[PDB]
Amino acid sequence: GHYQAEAALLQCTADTLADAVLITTAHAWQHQGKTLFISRKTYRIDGSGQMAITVDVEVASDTPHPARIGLNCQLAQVAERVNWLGLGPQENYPDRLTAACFDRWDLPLSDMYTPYVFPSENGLRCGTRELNYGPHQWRGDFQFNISRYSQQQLMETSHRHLLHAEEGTWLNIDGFHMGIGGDDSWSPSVSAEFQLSAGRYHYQLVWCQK
Amino acid sequence: NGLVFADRTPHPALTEAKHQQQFFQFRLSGQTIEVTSEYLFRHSDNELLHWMVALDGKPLASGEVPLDVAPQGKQLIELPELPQPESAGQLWLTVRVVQPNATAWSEAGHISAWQQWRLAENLSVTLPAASHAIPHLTTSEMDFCIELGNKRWQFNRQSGFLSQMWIGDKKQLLTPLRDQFTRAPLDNDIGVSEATRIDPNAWVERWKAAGHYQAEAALLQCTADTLADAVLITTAHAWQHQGKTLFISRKTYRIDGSGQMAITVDVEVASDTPHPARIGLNCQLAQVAERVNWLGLGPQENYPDRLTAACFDRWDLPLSDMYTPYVFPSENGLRCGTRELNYGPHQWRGDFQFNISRYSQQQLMETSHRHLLHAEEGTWLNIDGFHMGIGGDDSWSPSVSAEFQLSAGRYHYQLVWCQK
Ligand code: NA
Ligand code: NA
Ligand code: NA
Repeated sequence: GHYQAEAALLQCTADTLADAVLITTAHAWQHQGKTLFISRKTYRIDGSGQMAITVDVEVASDTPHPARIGLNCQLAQVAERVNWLGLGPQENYPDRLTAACFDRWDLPLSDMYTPYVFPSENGLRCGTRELNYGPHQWRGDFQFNISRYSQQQLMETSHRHLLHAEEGTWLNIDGFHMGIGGDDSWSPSVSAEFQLSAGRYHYQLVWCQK
Repeated sequence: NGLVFADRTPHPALTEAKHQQQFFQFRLSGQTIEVTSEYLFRHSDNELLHWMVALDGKPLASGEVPLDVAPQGKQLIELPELPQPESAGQLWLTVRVVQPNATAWSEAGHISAWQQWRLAENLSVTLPAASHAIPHLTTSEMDFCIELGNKRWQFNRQSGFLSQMWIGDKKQLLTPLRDQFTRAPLDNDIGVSEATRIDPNAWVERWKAAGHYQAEAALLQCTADTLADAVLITTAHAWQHQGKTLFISRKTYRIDGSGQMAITVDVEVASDTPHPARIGLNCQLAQVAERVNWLGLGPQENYPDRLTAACFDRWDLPLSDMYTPYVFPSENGLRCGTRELNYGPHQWRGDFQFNISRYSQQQLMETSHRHLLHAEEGTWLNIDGFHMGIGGDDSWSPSVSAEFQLSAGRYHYQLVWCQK
């Protein structure tokens, strides 16, 4: 039920602090009575404009290990360049990143999409500490991909030429992302060390305007 | 260098050896347990399999099946339909091979083999009924204090640490709750290094040279905030040696109306400092209690690279059984994969490793022989989010495998401290 599980709100509170507003949330993703995931978050918005997002996820030990643990959203902005401090310049995944180098990379948005003839998840960059897109900056220690194509359109479309740019920009920021595998392509080939099997996961992000 | 002490009392390592050298191998597929014999000549004619399913330590179902396996052969055992759990949590299957009859070498009832698997887990979604009580923050120049009934929490604003806790008029701490990144070095940490002939490559010497044992905590931040139903303390410390920042620890402490203190810890480890022996907290508790009760791996001492023999269950031992009397004293008695710990009035919950004893890490590292150790006032508690492997491939060069070194750079753990 991973693709169809719906978020159920458990808690959503706000507190005013000395120099910040704290939003605390908790969600459960359920499928036919079974709780697959729990997400607990705090968002701390301080007097300097920065929003600190803290995320703690629980994954049911008996559910198949998830493909990723992260956030996504469709940004209204369509910008020309993507600038990041992380691994690159090319697409890299946790079990395929040795060739990537850590540095300051700046590419046109189109290079952040890999035109695989059969469309899929693509264009991830790992080990990223800073991401810049238009007025937005995200900081932390994350994997990201960024394109005009939603994960939904990608999984519903069977040929790259049938893809259409969506309004704005789809951003996927992952704390964790499963390996891609490839020892073969007819049986699961992602190695145990690259499967998201730890049960509890923590990542944190700072979102601000630069 | 023995698996047993000179008087033939076992070291903890002996049980790891016993488990790994088992003559029966197990796989689980759905309801089916597959048992494989590693005997070459004998049939399993003195063996029965005991199985037990427990929910976070509470027995749900159990049974017996006689083993009937040819040498190098296999046997399939179909578990019956299990009654579904009544509450949230993780179901665990434990199997044990038992010898019903005495032999020339063993007593009737001898356990020769065991194995555990996680079964269904049902995650807790139902929020606890919101307590009516609200804690109160008392702010002064030197302290943040939180009160709730007979309970009081004191945070020193000069140091940044929980320096004291009161239940009634009784102090609960002899030493402030502080981060700890070192251990009393094991024989494997030391190797052939000596005061008169330093081995710069040994773990203990890298830790010493980097200033791990002499690092001083510098307070970066200490703030307090009142929420609707809780008090929130935020701290940040930098551990430094000779102007070099080794570790940074950022914490929040959330105390609510139920008197539960939620501690969140986030640690940065400088990439060019030798990987630390542990990432945890420690304090000297005022209480000395008779029993230690925990839900986690046990019953014996187990470390991250030596815990395959340990089983997840509910364990209850006298305090003295939580100290391993190695003739050369070192870090000892750790239990890993622990979700709940109980000692006197205290309970800690989370996902941690711990040791608990009357000896500080400082005394263990300064004392060369076990008979020279003295019980200190109260009880020393080390609770680790992370602990380095112990190694042992040899004892004269670094031998902790890369996957058991604390090299991730950033670490997160979380604990809830409450009164039982
Ligand atoms: Na597709
Ligand atoms: Na038998
Ligand atoms: Na010692």
